Amino acid sequence: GQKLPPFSYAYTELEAIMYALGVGASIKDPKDLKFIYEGSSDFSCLPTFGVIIGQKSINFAKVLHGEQYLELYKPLPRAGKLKCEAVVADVVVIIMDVYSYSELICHNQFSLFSDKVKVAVAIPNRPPDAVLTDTTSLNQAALYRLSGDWNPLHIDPNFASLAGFDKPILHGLCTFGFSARRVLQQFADNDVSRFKAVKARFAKPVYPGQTLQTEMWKEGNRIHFQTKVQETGDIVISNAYVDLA
Amino acid sequence: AIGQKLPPFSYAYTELEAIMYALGVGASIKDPKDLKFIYEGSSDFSCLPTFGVIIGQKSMMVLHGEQYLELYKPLPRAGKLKCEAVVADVLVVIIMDVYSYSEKELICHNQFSLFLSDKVKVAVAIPNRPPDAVLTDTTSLNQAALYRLSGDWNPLHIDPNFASLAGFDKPILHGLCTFGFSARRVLQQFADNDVSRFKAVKARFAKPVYPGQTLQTEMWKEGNRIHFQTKVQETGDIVISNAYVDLA
Repeated sequence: GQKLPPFSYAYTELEAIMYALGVGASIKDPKDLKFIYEGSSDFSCLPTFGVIIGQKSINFAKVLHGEQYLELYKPLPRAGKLKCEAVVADVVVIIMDVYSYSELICHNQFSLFSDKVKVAVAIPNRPPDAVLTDTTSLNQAALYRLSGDWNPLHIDPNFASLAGFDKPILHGLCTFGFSARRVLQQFADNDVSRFKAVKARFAKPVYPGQTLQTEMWKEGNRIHFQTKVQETGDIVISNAYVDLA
Repeated sequence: AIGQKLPPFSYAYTELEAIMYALGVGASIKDPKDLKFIYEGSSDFSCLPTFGVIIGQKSMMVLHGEQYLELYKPLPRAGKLKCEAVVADVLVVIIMDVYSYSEKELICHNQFSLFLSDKVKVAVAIPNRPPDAVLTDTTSLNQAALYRLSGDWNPLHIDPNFASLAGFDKPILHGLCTFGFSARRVLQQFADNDVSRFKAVKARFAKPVYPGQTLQTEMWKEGNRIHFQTKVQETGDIVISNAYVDLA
């Protein structure tokens, strides 16, 4: 349970918009102007941007991102500075909680590959209430990486092959951003404030250019979701959900 | 204030800002050769020549009528630069030269022709014969939304309101972005993506481009000068004229 070195994170609307673009937002949909244009009176930072805030963090190359959990105690500001504190919470597989403060704002629990775990959840046994599709760009990874995760695994061909992939793969957290972004607009009216928390488990890989399929089930204030790749039908994100208000 | 120098400023950047520019200007990993401008890990990693337009642009950040950039030395994959602006002359048109140094050494020179001399970098007419080559580029519906992250936040390129109220059907793409595209193509078509051979470019802006439209860069090789013109395959309108780029 060693309490890791504290780091800080600061960002402006820029880093925010950059995340939004790299995660799917498009001005093709007027409602998305809210996440892409700082001038919008409605301008908000996407909830999952918090994953990037606490993301500043053995053989790292031998590590696999298994699950992710984010909870927003308060809507993320359109810009700002934050103090973060990473604390290993449990343990092969290591679960590490990381809290980010401003004046507590958000909590991240990275399950890098117990009772201190934020468990994933099985999806309802019935056809989905709604399923939206998203077309990934051939450069999705090239753009999303600009938000912090520079792992060559997502852009370097040879690096990906030695790693075992036909071609570089899209960041797990990017697909995550996509689906989370869709749940936000489908069951919460793009109301950033109603986005309380999300939990997701990563499964099969996604390749830049493929098409995401986010399946959603509304069960009260919890929107269960699963993500696939309409093309292979593989499940890339499972037993996930997002709690709303 | 015909010959008045303006307050000196400085621009610093890393591979990030560079890659961000490249993406917003067209580079795509769909083409392996572009990995050179998108991946900092590439052993070949280079910063696109026209990125210099962003280095000396930080001054402005009226009509932007023409643009001229000369690279005295290949732009570094990152770095800090000191810039000095100066109203080269006034014609109403106002010509503003801005030089960027990296310590006492001069790196690039920008000449922004703002609309509203013997000291101006003249545009040049294209050869009177069919183009030697013409490559097309498909603009994204968010091209402007991404390119603006490189500094020019003018609402004209993204807010539907400001757009119209200025005389535009809908937001328009930055002139310098179309510029980046064509310049990028010339670089890969007649200089083998060899950033070092890209000496200077001159271009005149014409009709608007809307995010999503398809660019058509027409090129004529005349020795070491590649003349070019840019259109919008859809309307056939000329968006960049009498332009060129000198190669070494």
